[PDB]
Amino acid sequence: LEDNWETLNDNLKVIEKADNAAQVKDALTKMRAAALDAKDFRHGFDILVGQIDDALKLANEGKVKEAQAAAEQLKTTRNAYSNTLRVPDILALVIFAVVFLVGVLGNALVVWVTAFEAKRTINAIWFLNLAVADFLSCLALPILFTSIVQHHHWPFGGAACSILPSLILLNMYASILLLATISADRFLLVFKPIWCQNFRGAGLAWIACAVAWGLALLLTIPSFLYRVVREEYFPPKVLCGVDYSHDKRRERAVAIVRLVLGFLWPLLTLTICYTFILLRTWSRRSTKTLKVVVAVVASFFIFWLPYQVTGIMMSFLEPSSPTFLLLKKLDSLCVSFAYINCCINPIIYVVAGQGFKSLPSLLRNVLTEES
Amino acid sequence: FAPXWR
Ligand SMILES: Cc1ccc(NC(=O)[C@H]2CCCN(C(=O)c3c(C)cccc3F)[C@H]2c2ccc(NC3CCCC3)cc2)cc1C(F)(F)F
Ligand SMILES: CCCCCCCC/C=C\CCCCCCCC(=O)OC[C@H](O)CO
Ligand SMILES: CCCCCCCC/C=C\CCCCCCCC(=O)OC[C@H](O)CO
Ligand SMILES: CCCCCCCC/C=C\CCCCCCCC(=O)O
Ligand SMILES: CCCCCCCC/C=C\CCCCCCCC(=O)O
Ligand SMILES: CCCCCCCC/C=C\CCCCCCCC(=O)O
Ligand SMILES: CCCCCCCC/C=C\CCCCCCCC(=O)O
Ligand code: NA
Repeated sequence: LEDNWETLNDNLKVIEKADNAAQVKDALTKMRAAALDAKDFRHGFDILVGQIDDALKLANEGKVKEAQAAAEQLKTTRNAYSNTLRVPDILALVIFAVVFLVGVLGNALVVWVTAFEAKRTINAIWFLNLAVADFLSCLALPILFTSIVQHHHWPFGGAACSILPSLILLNMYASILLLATISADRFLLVFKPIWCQNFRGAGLAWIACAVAWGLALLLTIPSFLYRVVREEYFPPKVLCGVDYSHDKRRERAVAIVRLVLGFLWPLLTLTICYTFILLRTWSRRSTKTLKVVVAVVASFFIFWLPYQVTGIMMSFLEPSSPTFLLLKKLDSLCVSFAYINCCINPIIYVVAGQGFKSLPSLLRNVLTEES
Repeated sequence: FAPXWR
C-alpha cells in the first residue's frame, strides 16, 4: 500500500516533466494500475482512478498540456486520501544521530587537547584545525535531523537554509585542503628535512591553515548562493533545497567540478604523496602520527564516494527518469554517510592510541608528538 | 528545484 502510494507520486512527477503524450499516457497507465492495486478508502481511490481516466482520455487524444492539467488536479484529491518516512531517510536519521553525539564530544575533546600544545607543536595545529572543521559541521545536524523528521519541512528560514546544509560542503573543502597541507608537511619531513629545519614553524602552519579555510569558504559560496526555500501546497509545507531550474548545464557543471576538486584531484595527488612516503618508510629501518593521518585521509574518500557517485549520476540523468527518482530518495542517506567524516577522526585517534591512561591523555600522546 | 542537497 505504501509502495503503491510512492508509485502514484513518482509517475505524477513524470507527468509534470513530460515531453509528449506518450510519456503522459504511460505514466498514467502505471498510476491506474497502482491505484486499483491499492469503503471510505475505496471511494477516495475511486475518485482518483476516474481522474486518471479523465487525464488518460486527454492524453489518448494527444492533448499533452490538458492531460497534465488534469493530472495536477489529481494532487488535490490526494489530500483527501500512515505518514511514515522512507527507509533511506530513516537510516540517514540514525547515522546523523550517532555522528552528532560522537562528533561533538569527540572533536570538542580534540580541540581541547590540541589547543594547549598548539603553540608548542605543529601537529597540534593540524589536528586542532581538522577538529574545528568537523565540530562546526556537526552543529548543523540537529536542524537537518529535525527537518527530515518533519518530512523535509523547513521552518528555519531562508538564511538557515542557505548556511546549515552548506556546512557539510565547507567541511569537504576545508578538510581536504587541511589534509593537503598536512600531507605536504609529512612529505617534507621525510624528503626535504633541511627545508623543515629552516622553514617549518608555528607561524607558517597557521598561515597555511588560514589560506586553507579561506579557499574552502570561496569554494563553498557558489553552491551556497543556489540554495533556496520553496513553498509547497499539497500537503502544504516549506522545502529547503537547491535550484538549478532552467539551467541543467550548470547543475552538470557544478557536479563535475565538485567531483574533480572535491574527490578526484585530491585522490590522485594524496595517493602519489603517500606512495612516495610509504615506500620510503618501508624500505628503511615516526609511523604513529603518519599512520593516523593516512587513516584520516583514507576515511575521507571512503565516506564521500557514495555522495560523489550519486551526484554525478543524477546530473547526467533526466529528472523524469526512474533512476533519477531513485537516486533523489537516497540523497539524505548519501550525505549522512559523508557526515561520518565529522566524527571518524576521534575514533581513529582512540584506536591508534590503544596501540600505544585517560582519554585526554591518550589523545595528547597521539596528536601532539614532535618530529 | 530539488530539496536537500541534490
Ligand atoms: C580542493 C583541492 C584539494 C587538493 C589540492 N591539492 C593540490 O593541488 C596539490 C598540489 C600539489 C601538491 N599537492 C599534494 O598533495 C602532493 C604532496 C603534498 C606531495 C607529493 C605530491 C603531491 F601531489 C597538493 C597540495 C596543494 C596545496 C597544499 N597546501 C596549500 C596551502 C594552503 C592550502 C593548501 C598542499 C598540497 C588542491 C585543491 C584546490 F586547489 F582545488 F583547492
Ligand atoms: C593568487 C592569484 C589568483 C588571484 C586571481 C584574482 C581572483 C579575484 C578576482 C576575481 C574573482 C572572481 C572569480 C569568479 C569566478 C567564480 C564563478 C564560479 O565559481 O562559478 C561557480 C559555478 O556555479 C560552479 O561551477
Ligand atoms: C560500508 C561502510 C564501511 C565503513 C568502514 C570504513 C571505515 C574507515 C575507517 C578508517 C579508514 C582506515 C582505512 C585503512 C587506513 C589505515 C591504514 C594505516 O593507518 O596505514 C598505516 C601505514 O600503513 C603505516 O604502515
Ligand atoms: C603527472 C600528473 C601530476 C599530478 C600531480 C600534480 C602535482 C604533483 C607534484 C609533484 C609530483 C611528484 C613530486 C616529487 C617531488 C620529489 C621530491 C623528492 O623526491 O625528494
Ligand atoms: C571562514 C573562512 C575565512 C576565515 C579564515 C581564517 C582561518 C583562521 C586560521 C588561523 C587564524 C589565527 C592564527 C593563529 C594565531 C596564533 C598563532 C601564533 O601566534 O602562534
Ligand atoms: C592546484 C590547482 C588544482 C587544479 C586541479 C586540476 C583539476 C581541473 C579543475 C577543474 C576542471 C573541471 C572541468 C570543468 C567542466 C565544466 C563543464 C562545462 O563547463 O561545460
Ligand atoms: C583514482 C585516480 C584517478 C583520479 C585522477 C584523475 C584526475 C582527473 C583530473 C581532471 C579530469 C578532468 C575531467 C573532465 C570532465 C569533463 C566534463 C565534461 O566533459 O562535461
Ligand atoms: Na574528518
